[PDB]
Amino acid sequence: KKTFREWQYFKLSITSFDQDVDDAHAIDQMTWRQWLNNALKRSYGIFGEGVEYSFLHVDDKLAYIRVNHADKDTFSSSISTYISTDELVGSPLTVSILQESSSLRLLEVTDDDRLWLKKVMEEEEQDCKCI
Amino acid sequence: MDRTQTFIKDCLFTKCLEDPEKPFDYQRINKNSKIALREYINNCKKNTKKCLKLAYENKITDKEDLLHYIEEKHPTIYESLPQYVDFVPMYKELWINYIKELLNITKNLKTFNGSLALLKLSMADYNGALLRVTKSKNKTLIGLQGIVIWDSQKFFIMIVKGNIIDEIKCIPKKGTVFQFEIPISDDDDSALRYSILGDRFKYRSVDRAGRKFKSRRCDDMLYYIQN
Amino acid sequence: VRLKSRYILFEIIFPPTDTNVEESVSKADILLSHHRASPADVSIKSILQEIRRSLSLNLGDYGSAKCNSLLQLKYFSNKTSTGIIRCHREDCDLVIMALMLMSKIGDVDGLIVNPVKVSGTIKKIEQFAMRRNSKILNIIKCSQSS
Amino acid sequence: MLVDLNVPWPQNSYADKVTSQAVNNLIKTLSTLHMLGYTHIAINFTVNHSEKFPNDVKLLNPIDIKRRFGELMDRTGLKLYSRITLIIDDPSKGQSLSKISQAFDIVAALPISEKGLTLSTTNLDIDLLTFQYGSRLPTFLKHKSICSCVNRGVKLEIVYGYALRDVQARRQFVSNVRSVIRSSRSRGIVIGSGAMSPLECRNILGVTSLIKNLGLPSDRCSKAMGDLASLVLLNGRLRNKS
Amino acid sequence: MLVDLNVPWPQNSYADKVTSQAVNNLIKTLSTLHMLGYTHIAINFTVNHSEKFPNDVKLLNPIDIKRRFGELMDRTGLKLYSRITLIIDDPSKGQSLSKISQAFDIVAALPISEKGLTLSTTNLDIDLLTFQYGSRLPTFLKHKSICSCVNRGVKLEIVYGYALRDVQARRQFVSNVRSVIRSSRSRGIVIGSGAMSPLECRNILGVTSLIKNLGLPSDRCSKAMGDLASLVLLNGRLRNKSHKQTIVTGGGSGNGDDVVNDVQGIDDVQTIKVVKRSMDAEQLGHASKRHKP
RNA sequence: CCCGCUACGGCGUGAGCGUCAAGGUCUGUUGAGUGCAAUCGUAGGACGUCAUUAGUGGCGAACCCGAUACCGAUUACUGCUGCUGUUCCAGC
Repeated sequence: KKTFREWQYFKLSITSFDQDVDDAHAIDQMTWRQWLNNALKRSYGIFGEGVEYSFLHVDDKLAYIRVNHADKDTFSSSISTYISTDELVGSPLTVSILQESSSLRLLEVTDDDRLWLKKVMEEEEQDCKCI
Repeated sequence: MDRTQTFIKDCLFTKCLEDPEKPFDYQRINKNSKIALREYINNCKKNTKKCLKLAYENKITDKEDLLHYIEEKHPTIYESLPQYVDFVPMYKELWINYIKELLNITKNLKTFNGSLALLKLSMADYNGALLRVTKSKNKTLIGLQGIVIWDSQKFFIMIVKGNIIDEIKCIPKKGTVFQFEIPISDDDDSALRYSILGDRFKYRSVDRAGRKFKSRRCDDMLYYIQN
Repeated sequence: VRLKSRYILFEIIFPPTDTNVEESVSKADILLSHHRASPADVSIKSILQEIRRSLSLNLGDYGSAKCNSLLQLKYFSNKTSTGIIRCHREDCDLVIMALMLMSKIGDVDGLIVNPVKVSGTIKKIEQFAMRRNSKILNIIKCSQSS
Repeated sequence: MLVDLNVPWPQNSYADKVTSQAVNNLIKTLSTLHMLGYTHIAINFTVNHSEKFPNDVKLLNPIDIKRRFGELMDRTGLKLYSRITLIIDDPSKGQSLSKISQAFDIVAALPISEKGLTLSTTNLDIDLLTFQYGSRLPTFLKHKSICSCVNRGVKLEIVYGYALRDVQARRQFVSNVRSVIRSSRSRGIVIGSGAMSPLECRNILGVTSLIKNLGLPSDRCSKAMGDLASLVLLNGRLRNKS
Repeated sequence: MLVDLNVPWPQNSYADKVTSQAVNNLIKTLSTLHMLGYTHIAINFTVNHSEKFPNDVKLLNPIDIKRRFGELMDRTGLKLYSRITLIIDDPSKGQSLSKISQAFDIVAALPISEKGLTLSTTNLDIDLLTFQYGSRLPTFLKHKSICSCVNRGVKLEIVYGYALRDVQARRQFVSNVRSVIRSSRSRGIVIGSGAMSPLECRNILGVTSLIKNLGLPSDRCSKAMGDLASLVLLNGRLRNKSHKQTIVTGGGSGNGDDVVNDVQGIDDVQTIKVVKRSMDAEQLGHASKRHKP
């Protein structure tokens, strides 16, 4: 008579100073995955690299990352641990984790991608409730 | 047959039998000055309550008409009433001039020394001071100004006026912050404002003349950060 | 609250990697063939330096940071190849999984590590180890008498 | 008492003859399984779905538990069961289950395809589902295909012997196993040792710690390894006998 | 409200002179801590015990809150405190706490040895105990000693920015912090960011996750930044400006003036605070019966 | 000390008793009993409190861990209950 936690969202915002770098460099989608694998490879080993995370609603130095519940802090301690260095950017960057929620309800802009992600989640929640 | 015997271990033994059971005229007043002071501060509160009752019977909101009404119709009741209009100049001028003499507050302010001044305030008595409850654990104690008639150990005694209220006001010191203004002789240019905390000192003024105050754990001061 | 640490008993077992020579099928004979001997360059500091390198390359840095707070080898002797590792009660899972992934020593390869007994005190682990070795002597004596 | 049900047979095709070294290596690794202390051993054999099944009765199983392992069954004090994993990708050259289930005991499958997972959950009365933990994940695991299959009775299997093969394969192993754990709802997880050499066998204390740190609780892991393993053994045994 | 009370100053000895690049770097990292969000910053400065302390009054502090940070404050809207961590190892001849304490706001210590750690908790009037997380713990932290020190006052301080320096230092950092949390009984834990650059700054929810992964709970972490952080500020702030938590020169207004919050409205020349005539004994009664304010 | 051999004190067995000595032992240890110091992990259901955008989510705390047992006193914290004192607000 309960609800099993599927995963948890994580709201990241790459705070980048030295405004010349913020205007010149533009992080593409593969750089996100490479830097997150490098961050999980520096402070953690193989098991910390094998944390399941996918990319959702990527904006200009803005990311939503879904990570399973039983390793939530295992993600969120490492993101505030590793510092970016020697990966196509001359200066290191800082990371601000803005908010965490396990109930799908966040309000960023009035954009329409969030409603599509909510419909994709409800199509799985109906299969969880029925089957 | 369980280990937890309720009736046996307490009600039926001889050691815990004492525990509750599991089925269950002028000379006599001033003999001591403290007890006479207690009788005076009780009589002032009783006379203030009688003054509030006679003020509702008067149905006049003005206090200057109320005092003359009590003088006309209630002579014995008027005899123990305080006089705040008399109380302000007989206390404030002496207190301000004593602090201007003691802390060496003169026209030359650029030779001041703060640490010795705070040590003198730790050595000076607060009997006769105007003091204001600025922060407190209770939300109703704040906003009260009053002049000291007596210093207690852990409470504080002031007097304040309302529209018609002239009650002796006792305020706890454990968890309150007090402040007092020290004026300078120039008009509207500069003045000082100092603060004390009544929870920090919890002794008599007799002990306060001798005690050298030391550090405390100061964990219960979260209210001063909270409000 | 005191130092609630957990001790872990481990034993080094050498599997008989030899496909060209035939094998005998018995209980105490295969106990003899697995519990043979430890090699020459095996000490406390060598096993600690190997397990810290396995902790680094397998579990990482912050996992090694949580593990290496009270990570010591309290008792070990190369004549019997049994060792006792002190650890925290929370990271006992991490220490046992690090003992599992021990692949090879830098000098001698071809070996497995068996974590056998875990408890919060070393005095009961020694008492269980003496009884387990007594059972090993019983099996050896039963196969030796007949 | 423990059940280890994923030991491979060193042969892939019926045309290849098993050498004398492979049989001795299998005796070595099964003696290594009994050395740490196990009770049940169910050795596995791999076939492809594109392979043409033989039309025989007493020749479907090139394992021969009775003539080779029948001596070690009496000497060592254990027993063997025969099982088949099915490497199925496409629905072609197949749909035969009434003959392969009678000879062997436990019927498993290896889907690597998106439609293969659907045809495995739909029209295969099998015991266990195995995924390739060595190679990459096929498309994406969902709750829709797993919850309809676990509630039927088919269990999901994790191979802790495939982790001790390479260094690079360990990352894909953890990524597959944690996906199986988050999709499985921590109920139908049976684990087995896929060791080909005696240098890759571990004991219950390390493997329980492995599956505990990968994401399965200690109640579900030990409860699975006893009850669900010995229940699917009797499932295969009653599909044989009844 | 959030307090970050271990920002280091780029100087170790009084003979060295700070260049303008480090000052601009500190301005940029204060703008960084103002950008995402924080409330209080107490910048730290390090001296040794065997150094030669200067016999000055207005030259003990190379902090200069008034001339440069007073200009940064108007565009920032925050405040800075100056504090000293005492690197004491042996009971040498150097003892000048009566000037170094009264010059600065918060007094801390950095012990290395056995007896120094005892005499710091016993006799030395400090506010916080910082340990060298970069190096090894000296011998052992006992329960009843640290517990009695927390009951006396002084709490322990964890520097999560020191793990962001090197790779090898993280293991020694966690091995120190777990022992500190175990032996401190989770009472006296104040956390701070020892970053020398804005490139090592974090948000509240990441530091909370770090404290989660170290071993201390989450509600107790935010309570340590709300309750425990701002009280040990007030301890040193009342000890050094006022008497020994007895009589304060700080104006108690409604919600704007405080000893912690109103630093600029107090004349930091000697003690005083110039306040206009807000208290009139002539015609002011109860607060709810007034009409002029 | 009783039995058999031998006879100057002697010898062999009773799974016998009494005295004396020995840092040889004391899990001879307790409806918990460790002593390089165990007192666990997870899942489901029942109850209580608090916050909700559809109905669920979080929490069951803090102090402290004995070392043979018991009782009385003191000290650290939460909740309930009675009394006392203070402040604020009115019914006439």
